[PDB]
Amino acid sequence: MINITSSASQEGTRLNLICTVWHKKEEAEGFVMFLCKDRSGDCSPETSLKQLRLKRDPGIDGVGEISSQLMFTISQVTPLHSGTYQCCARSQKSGIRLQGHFFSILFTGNYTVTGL
Repeated sequence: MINITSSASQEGTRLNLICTVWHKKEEAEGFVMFLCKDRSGDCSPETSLKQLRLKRDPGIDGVGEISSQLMFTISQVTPLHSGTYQCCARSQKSGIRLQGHFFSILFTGNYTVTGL
């Protein structure tokens, strides 16, 4: 794990929040990715909106040669989704964390995404 990048895509009423861990090709294993909303210092898999440990066989979505992806999908954005989000990842064995930058969704009955 070197670093985590954050992105977003949308179509119709649906918004996808995307976290991407970049890593060496031989260091694809042994970390969990997760996305947290409005935590103050306790972002973990247990406090996350979504977590994922990816198995690296062919035919599985999110599996890259030097990257791994987590996608959290909001089918319809409501006021519940307004707030500040962060992508994180954690390796079990070595203890290391990586954090992404903070970004925000603001419900306005439309929405803006900022900080990406």
